Amino acid sequence: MSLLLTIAKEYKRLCQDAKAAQMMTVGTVSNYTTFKKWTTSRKEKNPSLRMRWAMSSKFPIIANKRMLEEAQIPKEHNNVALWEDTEKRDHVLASASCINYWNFCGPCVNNSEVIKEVYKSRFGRLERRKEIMWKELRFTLVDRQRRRVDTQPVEQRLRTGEIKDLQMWTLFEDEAPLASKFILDNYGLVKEMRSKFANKPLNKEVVAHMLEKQFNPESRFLPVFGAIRPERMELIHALGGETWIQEANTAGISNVDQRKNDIRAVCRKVCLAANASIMNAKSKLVEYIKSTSMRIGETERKLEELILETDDVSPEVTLCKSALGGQLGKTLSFGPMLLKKISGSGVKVKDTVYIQFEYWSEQEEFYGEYKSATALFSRKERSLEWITIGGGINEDRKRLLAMCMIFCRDGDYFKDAPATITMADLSTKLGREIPYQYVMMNWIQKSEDNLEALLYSRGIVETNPGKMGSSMGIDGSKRAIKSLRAVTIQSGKIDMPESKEKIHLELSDNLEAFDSSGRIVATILDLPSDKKVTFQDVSFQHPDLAVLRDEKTAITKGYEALIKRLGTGDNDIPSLIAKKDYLSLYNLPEVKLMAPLIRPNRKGVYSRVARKLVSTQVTTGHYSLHELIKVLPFTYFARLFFSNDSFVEPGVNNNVFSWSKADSSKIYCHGIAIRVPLVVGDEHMDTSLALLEGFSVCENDPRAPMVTRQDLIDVGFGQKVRLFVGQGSVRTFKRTASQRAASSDVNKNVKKIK
Amino acid sequence: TFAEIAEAFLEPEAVRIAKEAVEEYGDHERKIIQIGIHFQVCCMFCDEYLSTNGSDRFVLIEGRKRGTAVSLQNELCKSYDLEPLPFLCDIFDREEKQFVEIGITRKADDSYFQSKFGKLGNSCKIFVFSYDGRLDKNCEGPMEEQKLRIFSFLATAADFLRKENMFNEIFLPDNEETIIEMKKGKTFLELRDESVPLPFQTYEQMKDYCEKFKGNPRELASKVSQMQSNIKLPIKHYEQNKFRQIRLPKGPMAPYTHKFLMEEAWMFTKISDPERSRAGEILIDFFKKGNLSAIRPKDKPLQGKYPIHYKNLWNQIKAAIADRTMVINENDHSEFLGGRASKKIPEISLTQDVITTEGLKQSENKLPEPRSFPRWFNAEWMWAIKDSDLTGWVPMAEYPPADNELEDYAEHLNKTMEGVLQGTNCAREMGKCILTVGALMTECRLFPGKIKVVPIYARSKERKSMQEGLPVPSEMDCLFGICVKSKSHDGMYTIITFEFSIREPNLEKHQKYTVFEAGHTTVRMKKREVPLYLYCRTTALSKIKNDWLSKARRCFITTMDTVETICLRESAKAEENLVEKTLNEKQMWIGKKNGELIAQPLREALRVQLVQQFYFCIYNDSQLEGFCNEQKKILMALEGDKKNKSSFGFNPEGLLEKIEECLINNPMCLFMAQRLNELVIEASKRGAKFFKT
Amino acid sequence: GEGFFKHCVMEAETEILKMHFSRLTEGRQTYDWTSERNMPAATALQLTVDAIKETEGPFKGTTMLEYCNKMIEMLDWKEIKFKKVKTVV
Amino acid sequence: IGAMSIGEAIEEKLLERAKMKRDIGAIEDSEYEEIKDIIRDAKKARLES
Amino acid sequence: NITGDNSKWNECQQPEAYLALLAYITKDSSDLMKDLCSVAPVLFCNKFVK
Repeated sequence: MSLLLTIAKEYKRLCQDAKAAQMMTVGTVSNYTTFKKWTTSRKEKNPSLRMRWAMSSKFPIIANKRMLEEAQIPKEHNNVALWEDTEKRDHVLASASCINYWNFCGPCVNNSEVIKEVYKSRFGRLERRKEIMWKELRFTLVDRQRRRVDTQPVEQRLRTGEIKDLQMWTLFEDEAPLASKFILDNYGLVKEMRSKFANKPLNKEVVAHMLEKQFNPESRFLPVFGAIRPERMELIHALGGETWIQEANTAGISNVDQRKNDIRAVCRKVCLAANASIMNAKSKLVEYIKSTSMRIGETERKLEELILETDDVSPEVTLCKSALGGQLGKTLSFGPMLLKKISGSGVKVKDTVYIQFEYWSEQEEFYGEYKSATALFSRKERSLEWITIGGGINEDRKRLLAMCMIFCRDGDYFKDAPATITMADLSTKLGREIPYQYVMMNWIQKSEDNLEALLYSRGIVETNPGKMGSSMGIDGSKRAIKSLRAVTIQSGKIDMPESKEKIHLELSDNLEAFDSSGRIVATILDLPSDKKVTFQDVSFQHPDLAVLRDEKTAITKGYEALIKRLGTGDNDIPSLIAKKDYLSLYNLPEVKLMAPLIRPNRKGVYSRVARKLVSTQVTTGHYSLHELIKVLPFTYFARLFFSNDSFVEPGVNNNVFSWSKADSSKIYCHGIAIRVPLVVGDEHMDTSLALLEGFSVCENDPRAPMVTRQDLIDVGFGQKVRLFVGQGSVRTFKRTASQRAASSDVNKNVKKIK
Repeated sequence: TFAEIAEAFLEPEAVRIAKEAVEEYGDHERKIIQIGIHFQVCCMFCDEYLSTNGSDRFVLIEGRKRGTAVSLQNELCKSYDLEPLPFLCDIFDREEKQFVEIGITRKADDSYFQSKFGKLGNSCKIFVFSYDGRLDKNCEGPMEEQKLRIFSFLATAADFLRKENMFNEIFLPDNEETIIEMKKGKTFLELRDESVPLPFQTYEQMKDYCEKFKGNPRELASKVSQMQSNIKLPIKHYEQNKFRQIRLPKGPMAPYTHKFLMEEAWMFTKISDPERSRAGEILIDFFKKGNLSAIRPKDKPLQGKYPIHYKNLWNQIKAAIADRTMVINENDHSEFLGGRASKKIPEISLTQDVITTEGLKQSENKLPEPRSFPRWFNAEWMWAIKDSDLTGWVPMAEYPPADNELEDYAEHLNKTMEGVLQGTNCAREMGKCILTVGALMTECRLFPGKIKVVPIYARSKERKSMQEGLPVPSEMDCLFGICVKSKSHDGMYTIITFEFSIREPNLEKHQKYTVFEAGHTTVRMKKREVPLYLYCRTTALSKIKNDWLSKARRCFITTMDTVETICLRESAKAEENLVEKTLNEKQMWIGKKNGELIAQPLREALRVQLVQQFYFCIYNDSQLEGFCNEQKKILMALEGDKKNKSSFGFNPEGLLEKIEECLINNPMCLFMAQRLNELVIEASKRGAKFFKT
Repeated sequence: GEGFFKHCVMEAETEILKMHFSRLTEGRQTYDWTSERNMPAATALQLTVDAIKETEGPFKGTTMLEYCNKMIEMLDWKEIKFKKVKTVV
Repeated sequence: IGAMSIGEAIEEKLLERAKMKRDIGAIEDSEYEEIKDIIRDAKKARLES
Repeated sequence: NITGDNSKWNECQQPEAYLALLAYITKDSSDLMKDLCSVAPVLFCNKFVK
């Protein structure tokens, strides 16, 4: 009680000091960030020495008085002094040993469960080590010197600006800005985190700092030995280095590593959807992106915020990103191959040669990344000048060689003409002529002798002495009896370059991205995988994949009408629940849309028990807000509710209706929908403050009472109210219809203007 | 990266219009974000709403090209016949049938509204929004929803602009977009207008020559002329292969720079009690009850510089020890520190004593006298190499729990290496260094500006593997001598060392030391008492030196890496556990005897490296630092010649001059030089790309 | 490239224009000219600014640009006031 | 962050917390008024500068 | 190959040149930051040493 007084009295004392008063008044609050920075704690000249000097004295350490006064005796067991009344700060000085005593004999119970899930980051990184096997040997290992690979991977990894929002929300409500983008979309993780942390007020500053690290993969530039899974990264040191090796590792990994790959396969299909119709590629893929909803192991998350903010850049993922405003440069994709550009420059030039063609005339040096095989190439004037291969497996080296020769594009490119004109020439996609590099590429991907053909197209020579280890056989061996020209293997791997860069530009109408004013990064279609397997994945809106039955679309859309259209204002569910009037709710016109799909036999018999439950829940503190939606539609007329021969029981989550626990979301077969502001469900206690918001900012004119956030629930609809926001600024809102058309509003006008 | 910023908070496609507009409409890279707001602000205001008819309620004009927007504003002159609004508005309503233009300002609304209102009057529906929620408008407001939605966007945008702290840049034309120039102070402009290098004096002309620069290939000729004038040395290694061997200074033999004596130093054994020894300061107090109290030197010393002072002090120490280990002196301290102060004179009054030159006024600074190569050092190394009877000195912690795969290897290697190196005399000296310098390091905090008696001790446990059940391996601490603290000058402490010894002193190396004849001490063995000498000296200890000499353990590690790496590099070739084999079988060249090159196994030639690293810790002078950091170049050139790489060095005389230059009075530094000579020699004998005199 | 410098500059402009002058406190020791001594950048800046405040009124720049503009404005200042310590017996 | 002075935010936040603690929590009314009094009495001394 | 170390690296280089180089780099970028680039060197072209 005085805790809040003494602070005010302190404020009084401080604003009386005119010097402090002015600096407190002038300028923004941001100034704090500066004012803190005008304090270094102490001199940092001799670190170890200073500490050895520090601990040498018996009573130097600063400590907390009040708590030790409250809980335990300040005096000692062996008659060596521990405590005094001597002092500038409120913290009184004490000996080092005391700390060890309270650890021993202090009275405390039941903290064990509270700890671990605070540092699930660290504790998990422990847990993972338990589950592995071991083996030991030696070798002159050739490690892969530079990979910018995620280390310390955790599920639901995200960017630094957004995680800060989470940090803010989960820390404390009182001083938090109403940040929409992250909260609306990624709510659910919000619930979980906020729930486990907000209830027990402990270590407020610390927890926040450790959560920042909890979702940050430390993507450092490190030397790896072929085990490229982000789990093995954490503990590479024990696993190896240049002369060490360990075994039985791949097994115990977190659920993330595969879940990324899944998203690649999602993006694959989402790109095929836009491939299917070449009326437009720009306006349609974006729809498939923003519509699609992902389900992570423990959270529902949008596809957009995964794609935009994923770490790993695959050929697909590049294309997925290109639709959105997501800058992820330094990546070059070509078919299955990955490339990086290190040297030189030159212009795109047109050259017709007998089998139009785009050729580059740069003295350019680039790095080749293929499965189990790395290499270094340099092209000059449309032909490979210098080449070296640092691969593992013989095949994959050959694949490298070929793939890079394609991109290289010699005169022998044209000479090989088995078929092509019959099939590979014209792609069967609304009569579209597919680009030429990719044509020969696909011609080589076709069969086994097609690889042999161009492999033989290069100059072949019996290599010299001084090139036996270096020479490359046609079959991929190091024998050097016969070998390819302008090429040498290296006994060991090749290092990968890295650049801290961001580049982004719009995409062309055929899934091409002329980023950095050219460069052909997009590769159109990497892999023609004609497959449709999914697990726990959501899709929506004329998706061109038939998962929607007539009877199920009727039910689902019938529900969606009700769920979605409600809560904006008066004569919608929220006001009706707030009034305690449940008749208007029965007579709702969106229920009349749902009426004719119920089984006629028991229509009244259902409506009976439906009208019962809804009425019994009218009393506050007992109603389940999810159930009401499930139960409502049958109430219109005068356990198993057959809606066109399919049942919907109260509770008992099923195919038609999934009542999810502890988070606002609900599944209808292979589909998901939810509403955010109209929530006061008894299970949503922790985020009753967060969830209730479908408000928006108007004007500051009225004399609206300064209500606390918890008081915001009571003020009804059309009510202009005043509130403290974030770290300072105070604004005014009302109960308003949900923010709408963030992207489209612009996009359509932008389309109209041309 | 403005795009980066804009596209992060704004809508992806909305930025493109800004980016495009900025190329033609204006020419300022930052402003994309300013207009980026304005544009988006409009679109939301005019799209969702449609008129009662099939046509839309509003039509957008701003985002279109400025040139197109003109001709689109000229339509209104055809449609409604109102005066050519010389100013191009943003939007046209069809339900309200009027001109609409939107403004967005940071400050209190009036400030900006009055401007735009001044521009067009009541002619258009002018709506001016503030990010904070402040509102200003013409007569009527937009519809209740779009207000709500626009302000919500603006408010959130604002917070994003405050998080990145972009504020005074964002203001609107009449206010601050005009004043974007860098402030031009006449002082600065002058300073600049005479800071230029060229014959050109004004900046503008230098600017012009810079901006309009196109450099032709005359730099070839400039570079050849530069080359002729250069006469740059195109050097070869076969020609200068001699390197004139290595130059070495001539004069008096270098002295014992180390703060403590090693080889000759003498021990006094004491079986330690955990509760008596814990103090470490009381160690001596419990020693004195033994024989120590008996020893007293004569007034007449061998090879002494200041006998009577040290002799007195000894008695003051001994006298102190009985009562309490602190010297009760106010005046003797000040002398003993001095053995001095220099009284100061103000410049102001000195002017008269320059005019009248008295006290003989002058200015001089002094240099250190060069010394010659030491002989003893070899013997010191040879003694520091061999195993002492006492087992282990440096307190090493326990070993951790281990997994079979790596921990076994590490734990094993460590246990063996420690096991070898703990027995050595080298380790002894490390131990005493650590324990004593540690003891002083405490005393500096405990009693500053005070005179304290600190012992020179080391802790060791004797190990007995006679295969019998003995009482125990003997647990103890032994003493080397007594030390005296004197706090002076923060800065460097002055220290006074008194060590016991059983060996006859040598004037050539102990020149700094002052020796006494102390008495006689008993030494014995069975399968005789020798005279005792007391060595005394004074030295300077920097806090830094205290710190780095107290952590002497480090030397182990630098050895370890170096040792281990060899075994791994070896074993890794054969893909087998060759650590244990390599350690015992791999032969390292250690020394020379009877003119023949000798080598030992890596487990015993380890000791060498450890000694070397310990000496590197002890004998570290700025001389040595330079010595090594120019020495590397010799080694690289050497290994160049080894693997027949046909090296070269541009000014070897100049290198050897820098090597010579850093060789002053540092026993180690010199030793290493003289050894590098013999290296160069024996190397030249193996493979000839060097000289022998 | 051909816009190599243009681009590299753009990035710089961007990073700097953003920057709060407080970030200037991060770094090595620098010369405080108030007391004419070497200091940890933070404190030196504190004094630097505080002196400006006491001379000509509190600084409201909150940015590197306006800081620099003030810096250049101080050269033409014929007079400047300091926080200087003088002990009297 | 936000377009406010440090003191202005401090005052209003203290009022908000005082209200929060008074309305539902365990603190007296006359004490809340005593807090308000301290706040306003601080605002004077803040204004004078 | 050659290992190259340089002596008196800092004593050789001159802010006078850097001014010109900065003026060459800032040629096209902006007349609002060019003047903010050219300022840094002149303080070293006119520097005082304690």
